[PDB]
Amino acid sequence: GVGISTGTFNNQTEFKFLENGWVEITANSSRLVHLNMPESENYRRVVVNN
Amino acid sequence: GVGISTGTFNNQTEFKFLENGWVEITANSSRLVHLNMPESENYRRVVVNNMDKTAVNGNMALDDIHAQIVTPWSLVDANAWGVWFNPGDWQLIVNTMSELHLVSFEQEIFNVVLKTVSETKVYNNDLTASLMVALDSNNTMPFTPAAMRSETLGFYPWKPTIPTPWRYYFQWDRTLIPSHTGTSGTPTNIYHGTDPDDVQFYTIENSVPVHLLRTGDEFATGTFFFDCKPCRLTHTWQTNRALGLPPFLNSLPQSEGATNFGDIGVQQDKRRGVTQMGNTNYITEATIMRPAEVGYSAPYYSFEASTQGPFKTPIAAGRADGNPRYAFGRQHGQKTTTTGETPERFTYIAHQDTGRYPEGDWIQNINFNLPVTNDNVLLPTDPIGGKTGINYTNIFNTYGPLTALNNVPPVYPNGQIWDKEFDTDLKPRLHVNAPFVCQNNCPGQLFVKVAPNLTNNMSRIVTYSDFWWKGKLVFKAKLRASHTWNPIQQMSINVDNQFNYVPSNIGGMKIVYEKSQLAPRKLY
Amino acid sequence: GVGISTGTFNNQTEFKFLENGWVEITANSSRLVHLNMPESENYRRVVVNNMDKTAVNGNMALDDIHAQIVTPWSLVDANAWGVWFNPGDWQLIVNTMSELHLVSFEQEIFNVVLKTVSETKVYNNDLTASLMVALDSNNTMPFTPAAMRSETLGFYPWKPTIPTPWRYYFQWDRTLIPSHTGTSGTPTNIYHGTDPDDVQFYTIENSVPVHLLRTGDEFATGTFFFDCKPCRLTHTWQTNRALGLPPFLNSLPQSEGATNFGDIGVQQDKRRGVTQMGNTNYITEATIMRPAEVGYSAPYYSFEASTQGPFKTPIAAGRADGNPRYAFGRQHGQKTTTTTPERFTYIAHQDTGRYPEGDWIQNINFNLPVTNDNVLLPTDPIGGKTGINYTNIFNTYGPLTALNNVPPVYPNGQIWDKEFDTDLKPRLHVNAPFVCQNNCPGQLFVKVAPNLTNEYDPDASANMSRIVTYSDFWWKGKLVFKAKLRASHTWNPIQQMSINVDNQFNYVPSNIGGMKIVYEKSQLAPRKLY
Repeated sequence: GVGISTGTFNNQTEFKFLENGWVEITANSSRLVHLNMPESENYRRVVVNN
Repeated sequence: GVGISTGTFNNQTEFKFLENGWVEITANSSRLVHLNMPESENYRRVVVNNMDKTAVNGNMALDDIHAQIVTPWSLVDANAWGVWFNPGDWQLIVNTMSELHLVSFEQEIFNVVLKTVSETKVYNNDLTASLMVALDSNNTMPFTPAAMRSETLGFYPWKPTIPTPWRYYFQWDRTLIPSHTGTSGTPTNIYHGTDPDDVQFYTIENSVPVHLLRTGDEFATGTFFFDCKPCRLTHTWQTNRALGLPPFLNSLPQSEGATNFGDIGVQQDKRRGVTQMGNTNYITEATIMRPAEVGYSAPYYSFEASTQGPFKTPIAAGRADGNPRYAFGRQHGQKTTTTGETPERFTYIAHQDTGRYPEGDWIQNINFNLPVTNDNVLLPTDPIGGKTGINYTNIFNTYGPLTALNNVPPVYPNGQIWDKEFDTDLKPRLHVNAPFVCQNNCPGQLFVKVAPNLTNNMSRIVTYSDFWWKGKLVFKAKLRASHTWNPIQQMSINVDNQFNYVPSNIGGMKIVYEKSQLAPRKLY
Repeated sequence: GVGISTGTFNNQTEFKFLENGWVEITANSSRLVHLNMPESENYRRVVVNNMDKTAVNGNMALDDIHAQIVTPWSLVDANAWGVWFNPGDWQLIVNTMSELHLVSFEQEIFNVVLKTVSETKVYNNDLTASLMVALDSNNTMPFTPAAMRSETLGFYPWKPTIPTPWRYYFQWDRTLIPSHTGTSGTPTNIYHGTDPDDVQFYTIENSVPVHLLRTGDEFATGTFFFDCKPCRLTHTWQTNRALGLPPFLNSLPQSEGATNFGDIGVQQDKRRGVTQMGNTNYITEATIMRPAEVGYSAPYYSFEASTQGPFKTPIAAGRADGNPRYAFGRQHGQKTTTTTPERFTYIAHQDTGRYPEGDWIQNINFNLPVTNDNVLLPTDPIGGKTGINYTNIFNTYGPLTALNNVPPVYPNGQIWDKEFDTDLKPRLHVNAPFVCQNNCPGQLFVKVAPNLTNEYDPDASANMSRIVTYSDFWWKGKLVFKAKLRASHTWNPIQQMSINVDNQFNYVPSNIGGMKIVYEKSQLAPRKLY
């Protein structure tokens, strides 16, 4: 619903050590992404000519 | 069979990884050991004396009187870091691992060679005579770690080495009434002989096992297992000033720069918090209570006559004083092609902040007026006992129930690895000699001597022996995890120290010293 | 029995026939090896700098400036063709086999004996001290093939041999700005030093386990198993001109004779075919499309510089440039009873070469009797320098190039080589017919142990006092090949290698016991490209 959160922020890096000298690097990353509405809703075809 | 060989020359540190991020480090090390026959085949109690040197009033510290029993046996001692690890291997331990354990240890001797000299000079083998070897398995003999005298086994695999001729202490008593230079009279500085109640001597024949090796035999020690607690390869920076919650800053800086400091808004006498200062309302970061104490002050460099004899008081941590002051020779890291006889020296200035800075300490009286007047405060500038050169920090001691100390850091390549706990009832909290200390027991020394080569001191054929030593010291260590945003300090080759880790054009080599506890640790 | 051999000497070549024309060739080989104790017991970081010879203007190519770690160890390297085959078996192989697989390989050491000298010189045995032997099974150590320097084991089975004193390069940095004789001043020519990031000092003791052999015991290797692609003992002759269907002749010759050439009937602009030239109507053998390109032009005698100084660009093929020149000694095929190296240059049948004096480029317009301004010939000075034409700076390597792997060279040619541990790997190596796909066999390192005197102490700055000592041991190896027998598809005979009147005296020994092994071609028979 509106008031129930739907995930967990996480940015840990976890180093799990396996046998025979291998390391599984679990790189997590999380960002708050801000997004404005588009400038114009139409697909445009624009030529740059300097 | 005499001809067939008896072992394999190995020197590989081998890394085997395990579950949960542990690494089993198997340090194989092995050398050629050379040994000439003893000067005489009998023990000899000896008393050494430098009465002429310490006779001059002022030379307290040069007192070198002692008594020892020169012994035909020679000591093979591998208890030093440089014996087992090369510099790159040491980098791979210190940079990557976080804590270290001792696991197991064995020694074998193999490919025994015995040689005889005849007058030019001619060298001939001798299969009739034999090499004598004895392992104190039960820790009967006194423990004599050769690292403290820089006489352990050679650190370079490709150079042969010799064992130290064994010696151990004989009971002695003496006294000095120390006095400064220019004292009006000679001090009482007389030797007192020996107390017969505490004399000991260690015979071998029917009491201790001994083995005889001809060319073809192999002496193999069993696999000892240690019981030591982990040595930690990280250092703590947090002094008592850097514990607990800092104050909340009401006036934070703006516009950047070095001079734009922060400010605590609330005045000093209006502060909130807790202080162990019953009659003072000022809660400052000096006066604010902390959970405990780290490190401790202790005296240094002054003595007075009493019953205990001469001694050199050890201190657990340092800011020079407290830091160790290693000196050592060509076999143990000095440039092998150097001439002369001066040893190379360094001072291990450890990364720990648990030391003390005496120049900043002070005492002030109980009433605590803030702009303290001269009579009400004791400084290091004050003479104590009238002598200008001594101040109140020289005699001070803040050891109490609240102190917290780290163990001694490991020192590569000259540092001792393990040592034995004392037999007393109240054991010492830590040892300055080595990082690991054996609780119950850890192996007595392996002794070696050449048998008498008599006519088929007592007459003997000029005889000397060479033999390949091998050992395997197993460690268990935990790989580190990155907790901070920022990187840590790591050992690295650079342009300044490039040539320290590579042979010269005429074959010279050296092993410079490297810090052990590089990474920081969260204390509290 | 200590005095009775721990193993048997062998050099006999065993041929065994499998189904479908396969054959297994076991080249058994054994050599007596003489080994003197090292001049020094320590590793030495030696730097060579022939500034005296290089500093003169125009001697840029004579740059020997380098650094290397001189070790107290020595290397037993059997990686050369002459070590394993005599001229008879190589002759039979190259005359009867079409393909050659490198299959397996093993070594062992046997009949080790260790001697010492006393003082006239009196030689004594010492059964108590040890020879030091190590095999780098994991290929930890740098791969240093001795065939390049001609320091492999001797090819003659009956003479003694010595192993090469082993060394490896150590990183240096150097600049040498080129100059010509008559340059206005001294160019920049200095030795920078070494960089800290690239320092690598290996040691045998720390890397590989060292076996301490004595008389009455042995070291033997588990047999290595190769997986290399087959070398081919047949050359391909067809350049691009001889690829595809020829044109049809409307006028076949009416009578036999050298001067009675045939003639194409159709005018060159009116023929039929496919040409890769959009604006040209002439269909000619030079202009007609072919499936791909055979061989490639590359800049010849071009020297390129990097951190470690200038070096020559290798070329995969040749026509005098490109073809390899060897210089070898008495152990490796020089006439033994002679008292400079002996030399040859392998003018192989592989073809895929180029003839630089025949190349040209002309303008895209293709005015057919091409004027001077519209063609650049090999006679034109590039950069005003009359000796350097365009082919010196010309590269035609492209997606359409097709090349053949290098020939084997008997007796001095290397057999195998180590694949580079770079991400992108070369298509071929120009110094071995086989390249190990993941690992080569380990290098066998040998050393006489320190035979000390009673005077030794470590604190002395002087070198340790050692008794004069050497050792003598016999090496053995067993190399297994696999090969395909050829077939007579072609009517006419092929150029088989055989003894003739001129070359007959090279095989037999001289009256004073001297011998030689002459160089022998490998890819004799021809082969289709298409």
